[PDB]
Amino acid sequence: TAQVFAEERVRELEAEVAELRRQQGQAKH
Repeated sequence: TAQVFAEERVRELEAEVAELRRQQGQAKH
């Protein structure tokens, strides 16, 4: 289904954004 590979997508996308918070410095409170 469309959301089957989205589930494969999101997990990667998460990594892409979560590494970006790092570059934002103290972006997690």
